[PDB]
Amino acid sequence: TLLEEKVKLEEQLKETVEKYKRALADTENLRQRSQKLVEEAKLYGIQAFCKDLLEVADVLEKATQCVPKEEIKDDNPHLKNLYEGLVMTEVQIQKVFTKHGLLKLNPVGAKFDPAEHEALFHTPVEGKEPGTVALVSKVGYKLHGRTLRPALVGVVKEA
Amino acid sequence: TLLEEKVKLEEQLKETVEKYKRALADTENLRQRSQKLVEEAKLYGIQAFCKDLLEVADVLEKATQCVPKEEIKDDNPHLKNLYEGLVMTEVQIQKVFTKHGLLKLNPVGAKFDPAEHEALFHTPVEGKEPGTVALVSKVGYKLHGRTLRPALVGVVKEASA
Amino acid sequence: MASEAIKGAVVGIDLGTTNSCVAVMEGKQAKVLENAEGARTTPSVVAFTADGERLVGMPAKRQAVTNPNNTFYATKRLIGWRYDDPEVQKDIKNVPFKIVRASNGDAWVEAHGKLYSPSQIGAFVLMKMKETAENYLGHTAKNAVITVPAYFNDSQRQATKDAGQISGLNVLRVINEPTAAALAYGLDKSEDKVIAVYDLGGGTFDISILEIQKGVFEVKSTNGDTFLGGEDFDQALLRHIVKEFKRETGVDLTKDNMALQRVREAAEKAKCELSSSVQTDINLPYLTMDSSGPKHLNMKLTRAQFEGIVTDLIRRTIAPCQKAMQDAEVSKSDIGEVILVGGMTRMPKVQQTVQDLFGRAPSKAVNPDEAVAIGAAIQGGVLAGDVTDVLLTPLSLGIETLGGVFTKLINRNTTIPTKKSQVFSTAADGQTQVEIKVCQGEREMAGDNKLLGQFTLIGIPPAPRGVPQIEVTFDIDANGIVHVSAKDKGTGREQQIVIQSSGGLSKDDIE
Repeated sequence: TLLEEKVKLEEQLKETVEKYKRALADTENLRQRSQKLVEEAKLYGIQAFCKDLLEVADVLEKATQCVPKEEIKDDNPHLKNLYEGLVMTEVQIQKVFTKHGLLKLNPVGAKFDPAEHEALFHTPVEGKEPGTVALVSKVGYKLHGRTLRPALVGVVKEA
Repeated sequence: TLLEEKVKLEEQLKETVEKYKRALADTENLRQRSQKLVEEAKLYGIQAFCKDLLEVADVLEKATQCVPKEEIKDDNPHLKNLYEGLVMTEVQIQKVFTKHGLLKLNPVGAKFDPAEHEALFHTPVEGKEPGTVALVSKVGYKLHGRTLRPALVGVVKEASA
Repeated sequence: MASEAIKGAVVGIDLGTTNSCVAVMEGKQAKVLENAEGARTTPSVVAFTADGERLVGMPAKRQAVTNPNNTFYATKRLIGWRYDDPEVQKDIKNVPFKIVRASNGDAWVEAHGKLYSPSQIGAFVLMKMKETAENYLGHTAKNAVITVPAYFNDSQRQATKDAGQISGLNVLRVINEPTAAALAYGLDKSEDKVIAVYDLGGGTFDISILEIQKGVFEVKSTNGDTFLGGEDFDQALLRHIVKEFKRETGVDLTKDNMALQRVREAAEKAKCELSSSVQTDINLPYLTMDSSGPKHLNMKLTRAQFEGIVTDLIRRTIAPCQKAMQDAEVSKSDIGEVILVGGMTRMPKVQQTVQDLFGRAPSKAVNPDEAVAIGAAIQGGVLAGDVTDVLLTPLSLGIETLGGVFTKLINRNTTIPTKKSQVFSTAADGQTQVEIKVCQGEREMAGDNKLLGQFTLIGIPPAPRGVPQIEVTFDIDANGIVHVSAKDKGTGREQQIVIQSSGGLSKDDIE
């Protein structure tokens, strides 16, 4: 009777404390899963933003690089000022991109990398080692160490 | 002492049962709050990026508005191409903004409301209803109902008379 | 007196003089909650419209120009202060709104013929943070911990307690700002020591010398500069940039407003940049319009120039520290730790000055912007609430699949007495033998992590692939005893495996 009461109380206490510990352990694992899910959602949103954002920088860079530096003179005050403003806006755009992890890709004279570079064409070049970039057609971008868009680049072939 | 020890043990059992129920309620609350946080981070999460690029968009708009619209001729063939490139870039950036919920606040003649508009001056304007926004110094932005940058307006003031 | 049966969440509200903050103890670390507009800070401004409204926060700063005689900003300077006091007498001239005399001789504020005490303004701001905390929590919060500056009297502490109580919030305990900073920096679980708290960056500067004897913090001396803060650094940089631009071209942006705003924001960005980078540049295209055309600003700013601009301000943080050391009756060798709080305690010149003044390298293990709120949340969680129970895994376990994928049957951070079950199908059609391989690791490849054991389940009825179901149940029990078994409903023939000791070669193999 009373002797069995102590045994049953000890068993009930052990079961209740173990169930409490398991309930508390579920909260921590659920919290970690929630943090992972929130971070993954943030990453997906930022990636979706950057993928559409790259085209603005590409178009602006093409527009500014269209004009050569020979005719940018003080006798054309409406063109030198605009060119300077556009170059500074490009610098600002690149600064904001690299501030939020969006890294540019300008591998001039670097070793060819299939993951980070796209081989537009193969052409031997004198004085340059094969498999090394000789020119860059389009500048790619990298986000947090992953290639968001490979750079369309040329690879020196063997002559 | 055995009787009071067993009474204390039973009280501890009741307390730990109540605490177990509290833990179950807490994990249910965590489930609901996690769902809400995941949804919010799905919607937003481009807040810092957009709040940084607002100035690039403003600069591009100012560049489109600053060329005197008279020297874009065949006498200046290279200036015309640069202006066309700038216009295309501005249009593309405004197209990218609109896709991701960015809606420029341009209350030209709407009613002032502090939740979205930042007042810059209280100049009275004759012929305009009091409480409306006379002009928009800078077009603010907002995404999904969250005002990233307020539109810097000038609110009209009732006449002193 | 028995247990209080809190059954609620305690939030630590940092009721600041300009910018407030609310933080809660999510699990093992204090988490700062963000308000509706996504910011981590609610400005302490309360304004009332003509008919009736309670705009608090940014919607109260934004409309300040149209409502200049009703917006109450930085009312923490009038809490618990009698009307006939030197501080209120000096303050009344500057504030646009009318500070009036109350019946009980208290400095109150006025709005559209309705009397508000300085406690009620803080009560409204506390209501705002209560809403922004209930939004995150989901359920209402009743008990809270609110922090006050270390120089507050007992009357001001009572006033802040009343302000907390008015906003449907049973204030748990009123804490000191230096004590909350020490709690956030983690000096609560430390032996007897003497520390100093460097609070620079807000609207005011404050230095307080503490003491951690017997695990309880006792304030020894407090001092600081009334008219010094983090706004002066930004103003100095802004004025330098404006003067440099005017010298370079000839247009002053002081008469401008949009250009001034852009320059101010760029100055803030560069100042925050001139703490981990030696050199910075400021680009602001199309800053101003002139008859000659647009003008662009392009300044190259180095760390040395910035240090030389604000050297006087940092020099001004030297006499109060020495006076606080003198009044605390401890020399530069007694101080065993230095606590850095505030936004302006990040630039290396400030840290060098602090080290020179105290002789110790300052502790920068916690973001100084939100240390007070984090400490308040930690103290509120520890004092009342079942959080200390949760206060008290480099590898995981998996199985082998037909495709070789290292399926994660059990999680990594899981308690030992946990039982989980999973069902799996057969490999191919006509298969009669099912083999399960046990391994430990975190990479998604069974053979690339470890190789512990292998047991084969023999005997299943013939069936097309995908129809047979085999249930894998893990019965790890006690502590360190692992039970791995597979159950199938076809034939009553299972297999066992030991896997009692794993990961014996704990070395850089994972790395």
